Amino acid sequence: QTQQLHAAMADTFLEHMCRLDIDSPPITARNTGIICTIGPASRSVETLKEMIKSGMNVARLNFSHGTHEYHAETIKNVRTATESFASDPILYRPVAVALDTKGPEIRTGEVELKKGATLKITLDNAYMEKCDENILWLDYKNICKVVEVGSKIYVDDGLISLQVDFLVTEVENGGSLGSKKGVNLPGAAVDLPAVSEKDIQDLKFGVEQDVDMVFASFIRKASDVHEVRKVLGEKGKNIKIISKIENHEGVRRFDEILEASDGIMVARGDLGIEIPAEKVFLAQKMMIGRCNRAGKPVICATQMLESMIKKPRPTRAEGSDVANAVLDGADCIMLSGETAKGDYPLEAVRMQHLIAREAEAAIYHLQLFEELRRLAPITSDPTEATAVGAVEASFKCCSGAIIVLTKSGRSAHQVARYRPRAPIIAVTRNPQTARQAHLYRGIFPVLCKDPVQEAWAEDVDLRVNFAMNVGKARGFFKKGDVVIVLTGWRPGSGFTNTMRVVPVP
Amino acid sequence: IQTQQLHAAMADTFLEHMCRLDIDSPPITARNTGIICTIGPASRSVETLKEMIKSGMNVARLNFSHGTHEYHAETIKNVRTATESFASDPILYRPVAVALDTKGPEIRTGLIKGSGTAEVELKKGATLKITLDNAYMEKCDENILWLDYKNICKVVEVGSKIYVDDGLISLQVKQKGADFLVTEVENGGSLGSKKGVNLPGAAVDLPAVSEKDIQDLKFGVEQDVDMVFASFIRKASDVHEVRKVLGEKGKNIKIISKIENHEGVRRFDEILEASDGIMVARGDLGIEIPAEKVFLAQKMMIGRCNRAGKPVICATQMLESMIKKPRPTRAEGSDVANAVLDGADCIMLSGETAKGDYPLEAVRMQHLIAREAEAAIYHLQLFEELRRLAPITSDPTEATAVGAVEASFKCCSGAIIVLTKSGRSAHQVARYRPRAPIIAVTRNPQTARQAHLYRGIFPVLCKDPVQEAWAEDVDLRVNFAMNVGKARGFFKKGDVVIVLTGWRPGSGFTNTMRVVPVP
Amino acid sequence: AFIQTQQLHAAMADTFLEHMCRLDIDSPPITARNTGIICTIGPASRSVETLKEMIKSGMNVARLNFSHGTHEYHAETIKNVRTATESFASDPILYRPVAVALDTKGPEIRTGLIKGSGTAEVELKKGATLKITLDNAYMEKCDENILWLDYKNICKVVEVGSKIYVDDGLISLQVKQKGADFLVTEVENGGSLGSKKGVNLPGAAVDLPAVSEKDIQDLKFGVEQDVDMVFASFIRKASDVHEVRKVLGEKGKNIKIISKIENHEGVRRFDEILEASDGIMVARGDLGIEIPAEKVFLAQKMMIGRCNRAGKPVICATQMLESMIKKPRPTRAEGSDVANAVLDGADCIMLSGETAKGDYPLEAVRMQHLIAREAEAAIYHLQLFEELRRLAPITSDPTEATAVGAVEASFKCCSGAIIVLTKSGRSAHQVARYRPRAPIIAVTRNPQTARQAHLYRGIFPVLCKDPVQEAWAEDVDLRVNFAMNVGKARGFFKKGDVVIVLTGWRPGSGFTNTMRVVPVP
Amino acid sequence: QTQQLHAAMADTFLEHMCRLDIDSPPITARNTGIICTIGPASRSVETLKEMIKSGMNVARLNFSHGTHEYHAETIKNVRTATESFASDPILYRPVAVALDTKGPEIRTELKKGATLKITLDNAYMEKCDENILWLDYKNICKVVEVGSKIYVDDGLISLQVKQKDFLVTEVENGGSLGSKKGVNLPGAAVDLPAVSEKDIQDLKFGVEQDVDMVFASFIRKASDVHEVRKVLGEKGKNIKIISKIENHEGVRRFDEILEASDGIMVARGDLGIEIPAEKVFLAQKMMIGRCNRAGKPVICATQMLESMIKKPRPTRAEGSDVANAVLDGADCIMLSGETAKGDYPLEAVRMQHLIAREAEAAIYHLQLFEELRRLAPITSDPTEATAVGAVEASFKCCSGAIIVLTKSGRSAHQVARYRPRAPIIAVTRNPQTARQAHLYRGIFPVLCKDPVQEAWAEDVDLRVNFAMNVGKARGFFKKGDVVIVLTGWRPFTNTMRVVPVP
Ligand SMILES: [Mg+2]
Repeated sequence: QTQQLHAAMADTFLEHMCRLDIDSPPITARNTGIICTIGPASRSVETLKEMIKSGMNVARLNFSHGTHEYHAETIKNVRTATESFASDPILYRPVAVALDTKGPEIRTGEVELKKGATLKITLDNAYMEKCDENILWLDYKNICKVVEVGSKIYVDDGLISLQVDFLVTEVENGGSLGSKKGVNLPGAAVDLPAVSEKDIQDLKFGVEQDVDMVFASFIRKASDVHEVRKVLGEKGKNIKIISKIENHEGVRRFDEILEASDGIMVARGDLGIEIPAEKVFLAQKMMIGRCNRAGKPVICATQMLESMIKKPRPTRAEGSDVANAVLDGADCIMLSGETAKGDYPLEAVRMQHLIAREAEAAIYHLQLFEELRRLAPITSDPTEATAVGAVEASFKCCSGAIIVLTKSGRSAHQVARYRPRAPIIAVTRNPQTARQAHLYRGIFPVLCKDPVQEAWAEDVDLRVNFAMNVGKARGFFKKGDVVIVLTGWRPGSGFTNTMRVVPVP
Repeated sequence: IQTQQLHAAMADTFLEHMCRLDIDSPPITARNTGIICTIGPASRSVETLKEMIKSGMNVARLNFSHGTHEYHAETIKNVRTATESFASDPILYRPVAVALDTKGPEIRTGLIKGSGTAEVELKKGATLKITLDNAYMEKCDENILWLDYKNICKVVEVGSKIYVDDGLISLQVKQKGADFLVTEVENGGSLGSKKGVNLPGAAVDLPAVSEKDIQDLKFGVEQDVDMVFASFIRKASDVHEVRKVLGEKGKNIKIISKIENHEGVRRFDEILEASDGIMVARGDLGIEIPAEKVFLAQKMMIGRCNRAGKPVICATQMLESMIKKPRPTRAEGSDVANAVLDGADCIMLSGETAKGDYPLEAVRMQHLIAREAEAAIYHLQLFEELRRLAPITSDPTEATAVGAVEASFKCCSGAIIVLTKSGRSAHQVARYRPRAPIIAVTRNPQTARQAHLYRGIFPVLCKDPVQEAWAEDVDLRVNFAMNVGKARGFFKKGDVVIVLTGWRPGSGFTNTMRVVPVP
Repeated sequence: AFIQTQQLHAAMADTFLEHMCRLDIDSPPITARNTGIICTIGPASRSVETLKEMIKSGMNVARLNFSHGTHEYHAETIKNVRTATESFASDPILYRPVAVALDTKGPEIRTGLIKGSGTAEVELKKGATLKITLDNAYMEKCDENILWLDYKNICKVVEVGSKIYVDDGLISLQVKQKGADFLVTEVENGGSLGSKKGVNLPGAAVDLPAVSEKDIQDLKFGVEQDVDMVFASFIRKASDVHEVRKVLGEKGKNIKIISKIENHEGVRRFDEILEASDGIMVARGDLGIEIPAEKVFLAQKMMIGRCNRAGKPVICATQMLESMIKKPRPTRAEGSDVANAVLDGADCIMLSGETAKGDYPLEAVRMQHLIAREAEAAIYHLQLFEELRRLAPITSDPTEATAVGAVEASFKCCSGAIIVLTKSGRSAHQVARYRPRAPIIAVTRNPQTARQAHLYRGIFPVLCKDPVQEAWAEDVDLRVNFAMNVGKARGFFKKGDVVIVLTGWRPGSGFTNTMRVVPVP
Repeated sequence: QTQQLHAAMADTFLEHMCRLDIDSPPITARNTGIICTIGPASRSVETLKEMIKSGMNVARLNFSHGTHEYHAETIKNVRTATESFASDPILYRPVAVALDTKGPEIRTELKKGATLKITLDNAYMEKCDENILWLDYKNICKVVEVGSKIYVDDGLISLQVKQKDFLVTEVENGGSLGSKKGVNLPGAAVDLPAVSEKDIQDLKFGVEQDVDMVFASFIRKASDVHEVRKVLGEKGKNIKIISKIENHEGVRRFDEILEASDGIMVARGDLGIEIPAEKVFLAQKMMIGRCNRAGKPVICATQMLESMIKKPRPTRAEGSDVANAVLDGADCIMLSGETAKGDYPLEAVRMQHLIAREAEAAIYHLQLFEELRRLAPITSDPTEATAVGAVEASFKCCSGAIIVLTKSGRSAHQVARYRPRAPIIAVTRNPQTARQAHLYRGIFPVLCKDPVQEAWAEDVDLRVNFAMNVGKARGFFKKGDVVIVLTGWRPFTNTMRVVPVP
């Protein structure tokens, strides 16, 4: 009757769908990470404390606008709000900090432009500030090499459409053309740098500010990721790089970007400008599918609950979109304007928590785990065999949680790629590991502050008891319930090889 | 192959099918999911209705929550004018259905300060006076508000939530009276005129078919509507009531039950058994039950209708932002695609086409997304699952239908041509969800109109007289469908198509399947 | 109570493990028996009297073994098979076409006569010495000390330590001294040594030709005697199949070549052999001496699977009911082997000594008919059809789409039959490839088509004797009505039942595109 | 390349068959138990030693013939040959002893069409003539109706009841009718006692002689199993009861029998006489499937290599039968007259070892494990969750073994139920647990003879390193290979460790 368990048992996907019950309450735990873009409507400490209580797991800093002093104050407020709950480690919720780069752009130098008018695209810098309905200037000097006869040029976020030292185009879709407008070249392999000079400064600032992850704009190839990783350097070697896929090139060359990256962001907003909007769902389902196949985190972003910027309730499409991103297999869901500038940021966070939790119970785990189990490679890695063994055992006994002791998070990540129904309580002493764990579906990172015991067995048993107390206090399970515990054979990362099926004391 | 997501189609698992979805894999011309457009001030001119049909409109929905019989009668006349302007060519004529959506048991507010456009911005925490006095029915303000539910105080109690204007305004009950309610504005906002009111935790004792619904159903029978979308169906006896109201003269009108509340979801199975189809009416359903649970109700209803072989329509706020913007949000593109993937036979446009600034853009967008989503369907597991529902039937027409769908997959058929009197033979094929479009040739124009309720059916209306030799009449109808597929870009000469015919005239005799090349 | 019959409860199971759990001894099978029975004809079954009873008991193909006997001997056998077959031609409703198959001798190694006699036997004891000679003065003078064989290149292919197997590999010898014209051996396993016994050299690389001059004359004799098929012995490569195909020539181009996989090389080069051949025989007798006996079931499942995947006939052969040579009832292992061969996917099952020289040849044919009928209902068609469907999911051939639609329609209505009008047999073979549960009643006017239909599982061929009717719709209806009367009288279905009918849109072969779901009149 | 691993990775059963390769060698481990009926041809200590070397796991004693003194001397010789190898626990193979009871029996020229009269009056008890037939089953007319079939002497003669303290039959299939022959009543609910008078003494003797299991003959209902269980009593509470299904009623009431029993024997001999021989495979596949579903031992028996009683090589049907029983899911395969009275007993055992080892590699483990898990209930048992988690991990790392420390055998049986490809090395200090482990597919029982170390961690590591030494010595694995180890964690098997073999 609870957690969609009747639909969980179904032999077919059709019968699974038929049994979905609105009167089958979900469990307490919400596995999907919620990333909130911080802005005017949420950057105070008082609002941030409420965002954390509502469900925020990651604070996203949009570096498209704002100064370094502005972003440092936002980060400072995020940490003050986060540490206001640090007195109780049993209830403490780690909150990660993410840096979203601006990236390279193509800008124009108000007229009207009509369907059928002739428009010449010039590169000569004399008409840099003399743009009109006959001549238009752009700052991307390599455009004629990347463009061809028939190619389309989009101006002002796809509001204007054109068709090809200079270019001769015909206006397909018109509108009011203003100044310093963004340009997009659908299907073109653009040679803009992986990181602009501003991106270099912003990435170095993120290292100084101790950020957990970087959402790298306009990633088109593996070498773009490699450039970001070099700018982060030794000091930022542990910062996760999430590559944003925003154009045809990034979609077509997805597999090399995924291998080079720590994770992926389906940047639907920019992707929907470059590619036909009716195709974005294909790119979303393809990338979520491949990231789940590779065990790499995937973020679904843009306009998930857009109407909540002005309204306290989302539309029916918006509720459906959050649910379907979770059903697809997205590790995280994102709020942009909804939390940055909207009138109901707290309501937006709470809505994402409610939909995500409902959706996680409606996942067809029976076929999901069979397929992941089948497509899993046969290897000699003991941690990989332990992790699959733990997820298999967690389904057999319907455990309250899978408790994992982890230093770097890898052990908890290896369990998360198998998509257990049971929450993964990852106990760590590393605060960055705790913050970064939010990028992986199903991980509840708990930061142990107790000092290291001299008897290693006692230190392990201490951390297992901490996970039991966290699970009991947070309503995940109670005394007598069955849980799975993962530990290793010696201290240090890389030794997780032990699985126990144990009752809660 | 690099088209229609045929590489994804070949996957052995659902995970690999998702991994293979390709943005560079173009779909076939045909679009299977029906598009229902609510007709209104923005789209009721003949000029706009012609462009609506060219953009994709299959069904014209007339919402009886607003407007008089004269207004709706003119809209229906304009729909028929737009539709018949293409009748000079039977090879390119697209049948258009007319749907009457009932008002149902609605609770509504009055007019703000005498005008239907004036708005009073309510604030959070402010006290409000709900009145049942006909004097304040047109002088509604930020302090006093009139509604038309008279039995409100007996069904509602202190502490209950009262929702106003698509649930966007919340009012908690503090005090009650004979002709009044004292509430606290939990969620404030601009309160306009003639807005809907909801009471989710209430035993609303309103009638199944109200005096206005009786009048509207009668007007629908005189106007020859194809289908009724019955608002707020709570149980099977509500469906039977609408069926008895329509009587003999409305016996052929299809009844689509709208599921908009908890009781409807709970008693779904009996409602489905009595109805001709279902509408997941997400608008009210999202206020009546927690909004985070609407997707569960949606998928449960689409799954159960697909299992029972009955049409299901996904409705409300699919492309809502397109009322003001020419492009939808990413959530809106996703919702439409996901409804098609779930298995919805039809998708609906409400304010987007009835009152918005971009009605044709919304229709075209719904067409573009549906066709992309249809190719993305994992037909391999879907057909495998539908075949196992009733693995052994004694019906020879059912055996013929599944054999034709099996053959259509085998030869990646351009179409399944079906000769049908009542629509049944085409409906029987549509229940198996073939990738190939179904060209249903009929001489019954009501059948051609109603066919749009079933996913994949392209009704074509043969106008030629009945030939004396029945074999020549069959070959005349089959040749007309070949002409339709060619002119509409579904297939070309040489292509392989499936043909379903009977052994004698009349319904229920479809037993012949032929794999024939296009002449 | 329909589900209580033909294992339909087990058929409806969502898992193979649940399908096994639902297998019911009280669920009676249909009258139809899809797997073809091939009987080797010999002294116990050579008479017209016993051959009529073979046909009544279930024999579909008469196999003539060319390892023994002259052309004169095999001409009389073919005559008696055609006599017993045509003794039922008077009533076409009950006539059952019987095919004739010629099994070549091939590169075989045989011993000579024991003491000048064909029936004489001697006792070989364990550890004793046995000299193998190539000297023709001992050809009809073999005994416990000296054994002669016809393979003149034996000393060059074997060495000290080599194992030589005699008489179905029951007698084993180990080479202790290799001589200039002889081999001194030690009897590893002894027993009764008879005359003209087969010899196997598993280690050795025997250089005998694939198509010897005897095989060229035997194949040419088969063309003259209008045989339906050839069982080509010891096929090791595609070029061997092409040699048999060349000897048969244009005059015997419609005769089917079934390649017998009997050694390691045949198994290794299996894929090229299968593409070049019309069918495969899993010749377990020689294969289980050439390769370790415990690996034979691996080759059997591999070959049946690949033939089902390729849409080509596959026969399972040798020792299926071996104890029935001396006993009226089989062992439990024999009952299990016949059932598991049908469960694996073999189109045909075979009988060697059980019908060629045994004391109960009719009881052996009847037992194969009873077990195959039970194993056929027990097939898990749900997963089988799904896997077969996924092999070539997109085709341009309209008849391939028609065939698959007819099989899908036959499962939906659990039809009593799939009636197929066919000239060449292609349309019936296309249906049989999808493995329906329903028996395929193939109506044809071609007698060779009718006999060759037995190579494919489920095809019940009926020979139409009526002349071609003037109106083509009237000719189709006459042949459909003939199948209706065949099924009715044979117990496959009754009036009111639903059957699937496959016909063409125009006269001639290659136009089967019409499927009708009709009730039995 | 080895172990049919190309075929193992196939997406479909059809692709899996296509990939079976005769050149793909199996691992040295052979998972299926081999039960050998010991008789005049195999009861000498020296022959028994060779039978153990050839692969015998269980010595079966057919109590249908032979005195208690004869059978106890066979048991003495089996233990003598078994214990000759005890001086090396790394190579020592435990050997179980089974007692097969005789069971309740019905005892007595004909022509097809003749009128034969069955009489119940003891007047014709000594007059065994071909005109009237006497049976010693007094309730014969109450269990057979008009139209029923009566089989005489292993189903050589069949009769049909036409009239009904007497029966007027018509001989359906005739033959030569002798005296003191066996009688079988197809499809009848015979009310013969669950255990006859000799069976009780035989079962008592079994307990006296410390037998590991009993194959209870002619089990028709659950109460029959309960009757055997009562006779064995408190002294025989650990002896496993394997019910032999030999007739229609046993096949029909199989679910109630399996639940009451410790395991099942598919006694194809008698079953083939009671039901049509062409249906015996349906009953075998049903019983193996239900036993696999229930996690209870199933033994396939009778005529598996029958020709090997006189010949050194088996027929193709026999080689096929053994492989197909292993592929179906039989935990054990049996040899009757092939090892008890045949001329090639060692060759019969060696052939079963070779066929089974090839057939275990040919198992389509991918779909098997998926279906066992789908059909498995969501229990809160921690040992079941650990067992299933160990089997999943063993497939993921293709481990050389699942090492299980067990006292009673339960935790090794729980792993066996999920049919891992890897051998299950069960380390025990209980000699009866070591012997009985042979009933469960994939368990190689190793009897640790070392004293219990005072430090618990050192005791667990002695038992684990013993399994490591056993594995290397037997060829199951080498240094560096990954193994799965199941232990208790604290001084209730609930811990799984993935470790390289040292
Ligand atoms: Mg509504």
